[PDB]
Amino acid sequence: DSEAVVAVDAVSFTLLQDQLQSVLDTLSEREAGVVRLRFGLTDGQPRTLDEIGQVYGVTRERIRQIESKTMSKLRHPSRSQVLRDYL
Amino acid sequence: MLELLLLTSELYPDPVLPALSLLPHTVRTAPAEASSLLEAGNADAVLVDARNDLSSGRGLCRLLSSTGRSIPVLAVVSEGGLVAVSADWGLDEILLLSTGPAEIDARLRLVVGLGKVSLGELVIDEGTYTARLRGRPLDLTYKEFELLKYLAQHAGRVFTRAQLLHEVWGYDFFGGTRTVDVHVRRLRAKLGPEHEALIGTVRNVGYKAVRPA
Amino acid sequence: MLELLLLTSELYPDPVLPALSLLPHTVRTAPAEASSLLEAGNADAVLVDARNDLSSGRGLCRLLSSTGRSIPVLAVVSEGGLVAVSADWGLDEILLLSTGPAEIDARLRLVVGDQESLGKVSLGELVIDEGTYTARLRGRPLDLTYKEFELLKYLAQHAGRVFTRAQLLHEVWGYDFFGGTRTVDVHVRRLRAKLGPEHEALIGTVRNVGYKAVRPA
Amino acid sequence: MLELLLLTSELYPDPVLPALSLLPHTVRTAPAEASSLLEAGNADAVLVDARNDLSSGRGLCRLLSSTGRSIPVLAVVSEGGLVAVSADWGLDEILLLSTGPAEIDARLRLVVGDQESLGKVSLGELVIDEGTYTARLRGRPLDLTYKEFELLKYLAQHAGRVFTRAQLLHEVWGYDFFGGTRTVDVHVRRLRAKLGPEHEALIGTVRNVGYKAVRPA
Repeated sequence: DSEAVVAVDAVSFTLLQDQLQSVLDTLSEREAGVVRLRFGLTDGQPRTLDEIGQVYGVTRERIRQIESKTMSKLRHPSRSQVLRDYL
Repeated sequence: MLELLLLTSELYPDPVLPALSLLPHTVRTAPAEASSLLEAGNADAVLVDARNDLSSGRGLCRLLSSTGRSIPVLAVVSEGGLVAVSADWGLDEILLLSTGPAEIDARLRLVVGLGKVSLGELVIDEGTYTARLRGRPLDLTYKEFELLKYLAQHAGRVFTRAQLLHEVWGYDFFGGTRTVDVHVRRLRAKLGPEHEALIGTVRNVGYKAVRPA
Repeated sequence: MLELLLLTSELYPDPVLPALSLLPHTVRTAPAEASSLLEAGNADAVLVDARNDLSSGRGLCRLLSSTGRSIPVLAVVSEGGLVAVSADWGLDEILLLSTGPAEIDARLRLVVGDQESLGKVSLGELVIDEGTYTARLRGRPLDLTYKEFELLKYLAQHAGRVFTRAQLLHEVWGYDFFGGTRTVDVHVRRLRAKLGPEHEALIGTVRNVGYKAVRPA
Repeated sequence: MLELLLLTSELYPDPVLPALSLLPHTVRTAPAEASSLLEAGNADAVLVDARNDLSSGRGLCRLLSSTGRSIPVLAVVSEGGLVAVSADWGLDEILLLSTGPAEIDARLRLVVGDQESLGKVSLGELVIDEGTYTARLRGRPLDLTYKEFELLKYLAQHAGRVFTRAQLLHEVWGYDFFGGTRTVDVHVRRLRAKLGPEHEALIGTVRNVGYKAVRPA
């Protein structure tokens, strides 16, 4: 049955999703929420930066600035070392 | 005359290289990382251990490479591992464990005994932080000089702000700042109407430094 | 691999470099004289013997390192005369007599210049250098919009794969504007134009699936 | 490192003494007359081409080895002219034209090593005598603090060179007190308290990044 759950992925998928909270929360909460809807993970719709302006009251370019603020400081291996085991 | 650095976890120069005892060139040892750049001071030579671990030595020479201006960087392998030895490591020589005393000494004297080039109609001075273009006076402050130099140094290599923050900035990165825009506009205006087409914008991805002509 | 002119008044290269016969390098041999400077031509690298004559070996390595000689120069010396040889002879590399054959191949590759081309994508006559961001055809610059190039490179980098419009929307039009498939056809219509019919064979279309690229013969 | 003057009937340091070109030393050229004795200056050795002129070469040695010429004086000669080289030459050392690179290196460290200063640099008014660990700026000495004197020279010897305080951290603090580099700004004050407007501009500020050293004109 091709539709079989490997059941290592599922447990590991929960672990992915939980390391996600543990990493986002260790990051700023504004940014954590920004990405939670930008990729629309907790929801069904990833968002563009001008939808975020209403929910977060700031110019879309400022979320352009925050996206890199997330990624680069994430790009410090400290976040990467604990997440690179997830592949 | 020289100090030699071995980026090795063998903790000893003679198991790594037997001839290094017969030469009075003194060797300090550090573990196999790139971070051991902080370990080296006035040492004119640094070697990467690649005898037992080949791709680790290739990566450490990649990290230890020609950036500035540059220090003699060496790496030592066995004989069957000589195929992976290429120019893409970042080297001036190759050493083996079968290399002798006079051989090691002469290759070291070859690397220590070349000059940076920066022409685009655009005088670039890596140490001087000085810029000229279509005239002696081209005032380049620190942020736009390395910036422009990176572009001119990578003429045509389409660059995006994300790519500049880790190179032109440190950086945090304090990215998505648009400060490249005002920085490039200054570079556009300061460089004058002529040579203003070298730094051209390619949309949605950033800019590239058009070569002359 | 390398056409190599050896500078020796001895007739054979095997007293000079004994391992050199062990490789497929074609070793032309010429006397240890200045007139061999005219016989350089298309020699890949020049082999100057200074195992014995270090003074005239210095002269010959200076001669092959003059103002307009880009052919890389090797001083082939003894072990007690390596310390007489340095970068003054116009050199980048030297070879001992007990240099091994894999060592000969490695140091000859290193003295010539490995040197793999960057993100230089190639699909038939259409060769893309994403670096400069040109999908030049047969050397002439080609002019696509920002999306067409990334559309094209994706297919160029995935030629043969049968993609779908819905599929292609994601990796070309990102996560946005999620409707309106026909943006592909309107763009494809331009792609197939600015490619030219001479190489629309690259661009393949299957009904009910979409578009693809095909490697030409 | 060391400066040499080459008194010669030739035009370049290559035919007269070739292993100086095998060295990273700096060798200038001059004719073999007495007026070239006015071209030595702050050098460390002066080497007469006496490979052909032995009588006039020894005369140039006698004018070079006179009362107050503190630069150690040298000649280069052939092997059939060494028999003329004796105590009546007045030379310090002798060097064959066939001498090696490291051989001339060790002979130069035996003949040199007029007490030319090592770390005595002078940036206009800023006369940084590191042999005495004192810097004269407009004559009057700089009574900076112990670590203030270091910072000033690291900015001085890097004239025109802009760096972030972290890079300055490695050259002033090194591996200590990484965070809170503000005191460098206060240490700039401790520099300007002892510099004054005559050269208070010589330390250029770089807002948001750091500072820089200005070359006086």
